[PDB]
Amino acid sequence: MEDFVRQCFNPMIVELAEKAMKEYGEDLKIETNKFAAICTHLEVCFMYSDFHFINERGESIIVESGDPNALLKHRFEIIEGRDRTMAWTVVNSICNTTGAEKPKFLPDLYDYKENRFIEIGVTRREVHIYYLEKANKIKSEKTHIHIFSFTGEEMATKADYTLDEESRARIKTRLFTIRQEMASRGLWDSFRQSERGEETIEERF
Amino acid sequence: GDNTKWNENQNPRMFLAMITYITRNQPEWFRNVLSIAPIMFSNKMARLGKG
Amino acid sequence: PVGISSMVEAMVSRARIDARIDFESGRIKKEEFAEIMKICSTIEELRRQ
Amino acid sequence: NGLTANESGRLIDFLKDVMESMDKEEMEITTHFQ
Amino acid sequence: GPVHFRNQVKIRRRVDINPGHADLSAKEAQDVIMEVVFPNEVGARILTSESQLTITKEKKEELQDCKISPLMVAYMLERELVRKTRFLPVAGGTSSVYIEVLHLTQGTCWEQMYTPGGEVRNDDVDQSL
Repeated sequence: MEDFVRQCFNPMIVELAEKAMKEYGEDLKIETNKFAAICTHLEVCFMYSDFHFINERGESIIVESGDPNALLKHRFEIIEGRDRTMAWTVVNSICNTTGAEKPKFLPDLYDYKENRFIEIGVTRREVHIYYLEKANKIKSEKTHIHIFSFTGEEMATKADYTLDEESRARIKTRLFTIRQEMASRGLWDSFRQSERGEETIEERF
Repeated sequence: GDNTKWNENQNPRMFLAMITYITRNQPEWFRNVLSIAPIMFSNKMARLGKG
Repeated sequence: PVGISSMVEAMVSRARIDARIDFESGRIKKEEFAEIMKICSTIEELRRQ
Repeated sequence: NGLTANESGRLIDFLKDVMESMDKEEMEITTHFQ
Repeated sequence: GPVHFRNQVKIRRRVDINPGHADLSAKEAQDVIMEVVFPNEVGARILTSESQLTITKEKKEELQDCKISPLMVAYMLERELVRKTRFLPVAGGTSSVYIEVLHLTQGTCWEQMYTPGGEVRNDDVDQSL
């Protein structure tokens, strides 16, 4: 599986994936499905964030590629793929600037129009059980939730969707491509089996 | 009282035995990490000195 | 300090966040924010090379 | 030498690297001269 | 007041050395110190307790522009807020203000009557009563 996940994803995402998995002392060889899960999470967050910039107002204007100008402002500061210390220092900076609320668990991004955090998730199991798991995990929450599925159906709170439908279609295309190359590789089910194992990692000395 | 040649007679193999007894019914990784030090002391070498 | 991020990566990212938050509400106006972001991009490029 | 788990800043990873250095067929040190 | 020459039954006992401790442990009070001095580098630690929250607001005002060193300001709040205990041979006393002068109030054969300057809390006084 390592060969495929090293080939398809660009080096920035696989780099951040070893970065994040190593942060906790997990071994890429004894735990291999986790590396692919992390790579998919990183890629989907980056895709959800990229191709979005802000104007003087809100209602993000979309571009094929960013234009060279003073509009350097980016719509989403990607908290994911960051060190824990810097992740919580960016979170604290945001909370001290906008006076927002401090979450109990690490969010994944922050949006300024609705002025709050967002927690993207990716799951093998279909939506309406992982969603309620994440919801009853993140208690007393304002962070919007936006979970995807490899099949192609998503869900969220307040039926709220924070961006265009073409970007969602792009995410869904990427996930279906991955899924129906897994079907060819036979890896898919291997990933499926270990979701429960994902919750926690056991020390191995 | 006092003990003559206290350190000379304190074998690291009995420290390994004591560590193995103390760490009974525990995750094997913890037993190994705590056992490693007596293992290194049992095979330890001493530099002779300046000359 | 604790973390796993390299010296230059942490320093440049922290400075980037500081420039962003200062531009949104602080002393930094567009000129200094742009200069800081450009210099940080130069640092990142020099790091990768 | 390639034992970089100790960059995790955890004592147990530094001990894993110390233990994994012994199963290497060649260490690489550096010595000063003048 | 008068020195009373008498046998001192100095009973070794754990006694609080610090006299301004806000009843917060070293780890417990390092997070209030950080929230006061270093508000962006606190991490995930949310200061639930109300006592810590009042301490933060009150202490922030005093140190608005201090230009000595933020490390020294942090060690300051460590001294004021961090609790500290030490086994010491104590006879009588047992108070925060009466243990800092234990070299002056207590000896081997002599007692020295003494009354610190600070306005004493009435809880200690009624306990003694």
